[PDB]
Amino acid sequence: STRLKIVTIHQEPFVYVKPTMSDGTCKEEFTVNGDPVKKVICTGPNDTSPGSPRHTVPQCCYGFCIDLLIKLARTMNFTYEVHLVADGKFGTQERVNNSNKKEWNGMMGELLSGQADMIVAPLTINNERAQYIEFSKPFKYQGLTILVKKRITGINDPRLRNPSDKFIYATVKQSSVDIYFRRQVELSTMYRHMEKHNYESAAEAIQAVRDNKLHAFIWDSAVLEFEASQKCDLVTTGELFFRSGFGIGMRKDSPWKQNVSLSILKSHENGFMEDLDKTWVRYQEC
Amino acid sequence: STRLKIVTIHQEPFVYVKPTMSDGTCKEEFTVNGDPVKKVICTGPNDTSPGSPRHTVPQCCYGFCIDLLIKLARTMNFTYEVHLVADGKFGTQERVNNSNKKEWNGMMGELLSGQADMIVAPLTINNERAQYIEFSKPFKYQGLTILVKKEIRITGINDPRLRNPSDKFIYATVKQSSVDIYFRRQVELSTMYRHMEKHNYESAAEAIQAVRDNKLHAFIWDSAVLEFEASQKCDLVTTGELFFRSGFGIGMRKDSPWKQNVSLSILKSHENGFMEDLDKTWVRYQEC
Amino acid sequence: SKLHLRVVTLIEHPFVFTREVDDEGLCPAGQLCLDPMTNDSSTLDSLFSSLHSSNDTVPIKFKKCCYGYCIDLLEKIAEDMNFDFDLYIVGDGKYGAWKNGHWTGLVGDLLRGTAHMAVTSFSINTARSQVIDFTSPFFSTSLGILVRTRELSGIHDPKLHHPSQGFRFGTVRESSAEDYVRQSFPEMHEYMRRYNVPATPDGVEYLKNDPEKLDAFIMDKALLDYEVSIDADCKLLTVGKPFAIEGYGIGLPPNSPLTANISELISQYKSHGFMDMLHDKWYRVVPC
Amino acid sequence: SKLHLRVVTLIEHPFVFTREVDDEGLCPAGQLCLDPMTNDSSTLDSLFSSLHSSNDTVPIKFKKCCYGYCIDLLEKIAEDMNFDFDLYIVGDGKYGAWKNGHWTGLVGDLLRGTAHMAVTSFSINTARSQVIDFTSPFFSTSLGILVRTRELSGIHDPKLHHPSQGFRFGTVRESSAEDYVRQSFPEMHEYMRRYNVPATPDGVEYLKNDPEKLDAFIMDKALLDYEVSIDADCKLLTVGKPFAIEGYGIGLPPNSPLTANISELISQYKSHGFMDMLHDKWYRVVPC
Repeated sequence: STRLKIVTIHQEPFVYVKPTMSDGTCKEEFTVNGDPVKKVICTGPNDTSPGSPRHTVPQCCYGFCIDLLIKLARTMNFTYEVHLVADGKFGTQERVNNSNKKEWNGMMGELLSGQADMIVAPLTINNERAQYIEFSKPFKYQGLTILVKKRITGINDPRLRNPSDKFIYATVKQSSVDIYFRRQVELSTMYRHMEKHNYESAAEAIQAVRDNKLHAFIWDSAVLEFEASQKCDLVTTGELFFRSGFGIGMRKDSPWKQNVSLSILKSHENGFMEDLDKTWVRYQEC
Repeated sequence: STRLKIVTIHQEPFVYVKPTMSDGTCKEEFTVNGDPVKKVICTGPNDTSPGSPRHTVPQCCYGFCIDLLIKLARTMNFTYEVHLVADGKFGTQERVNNSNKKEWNGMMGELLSGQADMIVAPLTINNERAQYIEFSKPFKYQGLTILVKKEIRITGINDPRLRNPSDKFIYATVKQSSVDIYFRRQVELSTMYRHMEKHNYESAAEAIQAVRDNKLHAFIWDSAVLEFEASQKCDLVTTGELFFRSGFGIGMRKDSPWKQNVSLSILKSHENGFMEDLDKTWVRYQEC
Repeated sequence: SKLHLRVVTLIEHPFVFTREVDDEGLCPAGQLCLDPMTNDSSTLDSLFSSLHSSNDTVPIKFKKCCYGYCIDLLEKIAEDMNFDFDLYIVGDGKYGAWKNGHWTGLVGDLLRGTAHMAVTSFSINTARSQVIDFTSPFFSTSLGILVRTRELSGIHDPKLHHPSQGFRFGTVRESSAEDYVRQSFPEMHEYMRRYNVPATPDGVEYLKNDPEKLDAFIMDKALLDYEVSIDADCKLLTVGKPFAIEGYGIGLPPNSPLTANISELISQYKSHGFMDMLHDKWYRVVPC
Repeated sequence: SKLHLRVVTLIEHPFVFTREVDDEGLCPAGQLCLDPMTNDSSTLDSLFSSLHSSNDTVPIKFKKCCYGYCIDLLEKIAEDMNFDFDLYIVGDGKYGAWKNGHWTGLVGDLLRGTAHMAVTSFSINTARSQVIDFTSPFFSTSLGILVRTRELSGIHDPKLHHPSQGFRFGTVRESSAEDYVRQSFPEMHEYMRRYNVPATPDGVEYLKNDPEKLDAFIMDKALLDYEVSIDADCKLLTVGKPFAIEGYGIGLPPNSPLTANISELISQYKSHGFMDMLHDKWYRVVPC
């Protein structure tokens, strides 16, 4: 009740983590149409490198998802203290195999353990991944499109099905797309190749694609589209597959459930979601 | 027991229609390997197109259906006679100036008036005909495509070129047939049916001659007939996607005493290998 | 004496037109229709009561002349079934879909017991069929794409899938051309949501105005095919292949007793001679 | 206490192989296999009695070595489940299909109680599942097209559907491909039954014929990819998107017991990585 501790992640355009100044406050960033942009103070590690033990001083968080969190707080009368993920991996069903037990990681593990539970982040909607936690109604849909360097038909293409040495394609490590590529027994020949290359976050894949590497890249639709929008050097190709939608998460029968879905459905109508999509997505250079 | 009297229609390469020579004896032909062929005597409307009913001296008939019927009659020891349809249409439904029944014509009219026992011909077995009369299980499968002059290109039925009713691309199909009834019942586009009605041909052979000359630019008929009559004459090439897969059957009366053995014989021949014997003999490749 | 009904229609060419009323007021070759721009049934009731009285005080702006294909067909049903009717236009005129729990427009006015009939271009589908009653279809439709002068592969074209390069387009708001897209294809719903049009003439004018604001378009095949073939330059066209075919119909309340006869009457005119007549009388003008 | 059960297996590459036995008569990582091309069970009984007899058994022609995927898979399963096994290369080598009543090949042998264990690249079909029972699949694969080098999209292209005067196909005589093709469209069933091959490890030399016989070898993807890899000259490759996704599975007698234990063992082995180990042990990648 009352105080809720929430977990987020770093990926454009959902939550930037730009550091603050020495005093502690966050500088006033400006939006397109003459308004202040809401931002919160979010604590977390200082990435794998640098720092003392990855317990750095707070940073600033502001983007799409944070607006939804603030709207939920306004419509629910509750207070929050947002903190970042310890590792950064989205979280997939993993086996330690030292005790023949299945254990999660990242957001999923930090939700099931119980030290933080609102997961306000664009996770995924998945059949078996959400089989013992309760999702909510999606606030945005997407597909699994593929980005390439400045063409590929899709998942049915003999370059994708068999490389030899110079058409390597990878995805982010330990995430949702890995679950669906592993589960399909029909499509399981490529996954072994994908075990060779897999990056920790999206920025590494960006730098690989830009710097004459990673001939292909598979990720969510919205992130890829915004990526190809702002960065005018890579363009997407290939028709969509795995049509699904993002969503907020809660532990099994947490005592909010219903009101979250009601607020999501109400804000799906009127002008809230459209305003958010207009002000935080696209506005492209083409 | 009873002398079943048959009724067929002129349709190559399933049945051939050749005139009687001199006194009446049928000309003795031969195959490539020297195997003799068998023909039968047919008393139909020889004179001309369905106008005057002049001299009807019988001619010789043979082909694909005739061999199947010879095999059928060789078993269960029943003798037969064959004669062509007076009208020459594939048994559709039509009305009159005093329309109160909307009965049939051609083969369906001839068989529903109680003077025909068997219809050995390549007729599609659709739902309505199966309702009014009972068929047997099919002995050949088909899917209707189209052909064009050999450019000296179209893909399917949904191609935008063929949809809109134009004036420089006149096409049609032989009237009073399975194609016409199936396109009429199906809604899809009534303008398509209206454009077809303008130049519906009278026979299944004159249309091919016309499309070979220059007149019409698309013939919509069954698979095997078009394929054979195209590959046999090196002037026409078919292009399509084989929509509406169906079959050809044999339609006796409403549960005649002969119905139970027809299916048994047809499956015995289908599985034994007689179908290969007939198909390889009467359907081959010559141009390519 | 005769049944008295109230019927609600829309304004969509060429199914229904709108011609200015005459000075004296007779609506030659047509009926008189009213549009007070409101969804309140009570107002409508008092307005109709005032109109058919000994002293009517109604605004001139409310009276328009209504005539067309759909209206002529309604006139025949009126002749055959012997009932008199009043005609009025939807309060807002946006067909009908789900919004804030309750329905809207044509469907909402049917459900809220304001008019006994809904006769107009009315695409029937699963969402509306389970709440109200529909008759037999009298048309077969499709969905097409309209593009101005100076090329798509259909619906799976990569140009309208990946919104990296700035494209355009969007169906008319709150119709069946977007309910199918929203329900069976949800990812490209917000992109169409930012670029939508209130009324189809407004959208086709947006496409035909410099600078290009909303390239491409999605709507019913018949309306687009009529709209392209009235311009003089004849530069617009239709691209793609048919998809998501539903068929039209006449709106009816929640299974009122008269739901049965009207269906068989429409079946009768569709069968005998009326649909062809009536269709050829309005789809005119030469293509350029 | 010790249960003895027989095993039926074909000769299909990767999944199965063969080798001429040594003079002494041993096979490392493999068991001796007989060659009884007879369907009757009594001869098999006396042959196995001679196999376990003190007196000398049938000469070398009824003996061979073996090694492969399912061979070692079944070796470990039998080691876990405490039983031995014996193998022989059926009598027909024709998988199984419905023909003249009783089935053929593996299905006919199993329904006839000649064996209790069927391990091969056995496909999954619903029609076969009606009579015989299946376990949890331990693999999944699709169908492809083999063509000599120097753009067949698959089955939905006009190049293959209608006969373009000189295009030929062919699969195994009665494999799972034949049944799927027959249930989908029988005209192509007849077309390939004109030129269908009796077994897979023959079609490849047709492609070495400067092919006038065969130009397509629609079959399972695993053997197709292996034959691609073994192609040192690299004059061939698989084309077309996958269709008819299928799965494999160990065959069992109808309503036979102990299937739950085998399915659970297969699931546990797949989870623990035995399947991956054997996959990388046998299925090899070669750049071509």
